[PDB]
Amino acid sequence: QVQLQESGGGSVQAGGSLRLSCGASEYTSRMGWFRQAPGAEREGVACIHRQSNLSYYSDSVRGRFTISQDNAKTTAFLLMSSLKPEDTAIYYCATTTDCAAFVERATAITAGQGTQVTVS
Amino acid sequence: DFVGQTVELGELRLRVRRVLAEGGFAFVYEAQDVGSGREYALKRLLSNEEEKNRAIIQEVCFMKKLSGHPNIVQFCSAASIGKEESDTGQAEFLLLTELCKGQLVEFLKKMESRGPLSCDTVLKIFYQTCRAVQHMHRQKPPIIHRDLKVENLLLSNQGTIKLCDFGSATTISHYPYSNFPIGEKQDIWALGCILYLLCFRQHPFSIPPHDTQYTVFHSLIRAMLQVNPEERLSIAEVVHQLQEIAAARNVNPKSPITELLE
Ligand SMILES: COc1cc(-c2cnc3c(N4CCOCC4)snc3c2)ccc1N
Repeated sequence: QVQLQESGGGSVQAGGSLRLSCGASEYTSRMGWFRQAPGAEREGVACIHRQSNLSYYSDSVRGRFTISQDNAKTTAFLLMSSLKPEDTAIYYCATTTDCAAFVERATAITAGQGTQVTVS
Repeated sequence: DFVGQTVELGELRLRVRRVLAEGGFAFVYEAQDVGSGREYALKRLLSNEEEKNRAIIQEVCFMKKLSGHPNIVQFCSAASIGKEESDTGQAEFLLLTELCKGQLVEFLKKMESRGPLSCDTVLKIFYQTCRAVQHMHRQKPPIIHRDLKVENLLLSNQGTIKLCDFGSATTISHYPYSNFPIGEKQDIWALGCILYLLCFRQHPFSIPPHDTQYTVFHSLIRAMLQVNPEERLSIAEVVHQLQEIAAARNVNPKSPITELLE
């Protein structure tokens, strides 16, 4: 498997921003985050296709979250802006075969340990 | 000499008006319900081998399974004529569908005197095509088309794209544990060729270096023409991107391509 190293997140005020990063031990084609809010289903939040830079978001974070990557295609970043109580959750880095199904179903090959995000 | 005759597909009885396309094993004709007045497309496939019987029945089964979708030709009914009754001496299969207005390329040919296609027009054409293919890949198990090309897209009377030509399509039978790729990604490579063709009016087998018109489509073209099938996008990856492009441009990409109606 690939090893995923996560950082960023934490606590923030409503309307504020945080940034997560995730570094993979090898190249993979697609990387993103899913989350799990209290009592809720796993929800795919953002995903990036490395070779094209095409980026995929759930409707719940569209226009507020931005996923990007480095030139070495080892790392992805998630900027989370205009945060709100609904975004409180554990956020898990993941690799996937399909960004679109990832956003729809949180379907992943491998997942990280998770970073707590708490809004307000 | 099939033109002129009357044929019966159950309740329906109808008249063969003219040829629309000839070809190898098959011919396509315009046909009219002699009682109800409504018009139809009629494909007539000839078989002198059990092998061909199997391929033809399979095509009919795919047409039936995929009917109901706004970008797939509507199945109406099918029938057979035994070797004993036919004017050919071979078995004959008859497939009845809704009648589209004609072939997409003929309408594009009319308009290419009038300059490159606008991005909105490309967007509608390509999205409606991709939605037909998405309906196929979402079947359980998925149905792979294997013959996607711009020549076998039709334009409906409503001015929408209609996908047909299921004679090369395949799937897995007796499907009860998996989602391995089984061919979906060859259809995507083919769709990338279509998007390229619609923008730059040439088959890809390089995006022009300074294109400022279709730049919005460049990343998606490259991602569909990815050599590695794992890297290559899925149909859901393509459709999702097309939806966001349409929203940004304030286009309803399922809507009639009114410009093509002239
Ligand atoms: C109305 O004039 C045309 C109609 C067609 C045409 C060809 N095939 C059709 C259809 N098919 C149904 C599937 O069986 C073969 C193709 S459905 N509507 C069609 C219309 C092609 C060219 C012209 N000029």
